[PDB]
Amino acid sequence: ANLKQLKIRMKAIGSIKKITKAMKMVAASKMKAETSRLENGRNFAVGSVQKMLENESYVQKKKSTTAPKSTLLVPITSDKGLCGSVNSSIVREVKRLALNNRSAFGLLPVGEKGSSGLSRPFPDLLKSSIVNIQNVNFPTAAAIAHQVSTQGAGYDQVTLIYNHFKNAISYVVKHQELLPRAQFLNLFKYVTRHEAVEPELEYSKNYFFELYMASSVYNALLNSSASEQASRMNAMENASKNAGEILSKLTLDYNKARQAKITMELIEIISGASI
Amino acid sequence: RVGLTGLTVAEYFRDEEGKDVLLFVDNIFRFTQACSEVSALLGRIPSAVGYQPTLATDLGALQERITTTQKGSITSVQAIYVPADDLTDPAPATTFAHLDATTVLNRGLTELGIYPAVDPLDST
Amino acid sequence: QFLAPYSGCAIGEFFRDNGKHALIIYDDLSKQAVAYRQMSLLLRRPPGREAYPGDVFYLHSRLLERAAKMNDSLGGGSLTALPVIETQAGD
Amino acid sequence: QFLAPYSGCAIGEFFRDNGKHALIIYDDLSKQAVAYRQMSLLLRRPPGREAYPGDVFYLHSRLLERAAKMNDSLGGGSLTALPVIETQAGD
Repeated sequence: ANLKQLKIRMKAIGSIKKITKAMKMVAASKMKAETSRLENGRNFAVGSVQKMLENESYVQKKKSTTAPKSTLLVPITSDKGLCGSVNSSIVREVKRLALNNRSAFGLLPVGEKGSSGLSRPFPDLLKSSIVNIQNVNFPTAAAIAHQVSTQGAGYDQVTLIYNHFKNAISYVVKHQELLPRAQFLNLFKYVTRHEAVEPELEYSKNYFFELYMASSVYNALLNSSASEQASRMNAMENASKNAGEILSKLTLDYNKARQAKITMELIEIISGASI
Repeated sequence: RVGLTGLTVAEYFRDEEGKDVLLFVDNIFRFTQACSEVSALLGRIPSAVGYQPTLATDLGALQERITTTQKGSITSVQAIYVPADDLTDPAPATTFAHLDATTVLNRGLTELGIYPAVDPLDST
Repeated sequence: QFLAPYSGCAIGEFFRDNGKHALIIYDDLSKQAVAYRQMSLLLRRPPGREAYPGDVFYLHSRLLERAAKMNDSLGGGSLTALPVIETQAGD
Repeated sequence: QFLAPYSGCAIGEFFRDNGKHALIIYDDLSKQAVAYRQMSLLLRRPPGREAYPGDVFYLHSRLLERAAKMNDSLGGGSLTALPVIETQAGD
């Protein structure tokens, strides 16, 4: 069946499996660094502001306990494609929670795929996004926390959607809920159990707000970045697996076509030699 | 017919001596190939991929004369060469139909210092 | 090899025509096609696709077509067939 | 089927040699080769590759080569050919 065409398509699958197999190696190499970076940066000042605020008894007595009617969603996704199904899951969950009720979420995306995938379903809702992050570090994550602070004044709540890197092969989507600056300052000024006199409360309230916001942001990026390489490695493994299976199947058909070719040509030679 | 020559020498010990014989035969591909060459020269129309129409008969004779009898037995350890790496080729295909066991020799094991060439997994 | 299948089938029709039941089993029939292909090629016949004769279909059909279930008036006998085929690469 | 293409081509040469313009449309030529192959095979001629005769190339070439744009000295006529070919699987 036109052996020349089959042998070409078999060559293409071989290259795909090759490059697919190579990207898997890089996926594991980068996952190693992310895991090393995550383990070193994880649980950094996480829950600290939450713990002390809970330790503040007088604050809880006067804590304004209401349900935020309008919140801000900041999903975290990878910018490079062919990273796995983690991006599809994040854009899927936010799509469900957003498609249900519209005009109640700002939906500031993070990552090319996260923003691109949510551009068409939610036009006029997402206005800006962050992409092309050179590296993950606290100074950068703080700049991201500031941008969310500027856009969080309009909404009564802020939450981040990202993948949680619980295992090298298991990444579960996890979402944190963070209150805006306005609610935090009004809530923080009631702090009385923990003295703040070295810097005055008017300054400490704003400074500790950044720590409360950047810590969650910085932690989420690591979990998502680690899940990216983890999900990418698995994707290349499954992709390379499928590439090999198909390549082997075509090899059988190529041999079958080879036998038919010899049979066809051989009968022609015998037909001419008969007469 | 050189393959049958060794078989005849073995059949002597099988029947007369009544003792077990071990018949080593070079890769059967050249055996089946010679049968195809002689067939073409004699003027017989070749098979699908050039083999002789008497492949089953020519090969069945050798594969059947090698068995266990009441007087003795002739165990044949013959190599198998797959032309063009095509397992569906008539020569290896018809041969596998008769083979009871297969001894696959692996090159990797030799490098590690282990020098039984037989592969434990590939062998069946 | 070409005649053995038909010889056994005739033995089964005996029980079929006498109201009895018979189950004839045919080993791999690819051996028959090779055997019939041998005779065909040796007869200088024109080979078709895969070097098999054009009448290879009628070869197997005429055999399996004789295995059926006779009515009750003729005896009610039957003749079950279990033809076998060997696939090289499972295609 | 073997002469119909050349037959219609002759009708076109009339307009061609008379300074006129004619458009001839040959339907599937593979069917002509089958008829020309059949006509040649039945004559007990040695077949070529794919069972077609050796001069099958000369068949279509002789037919299509007639279509041309005559010079003004002969009237300036022209014959345009639009042969059709049917492919099995786009090969």
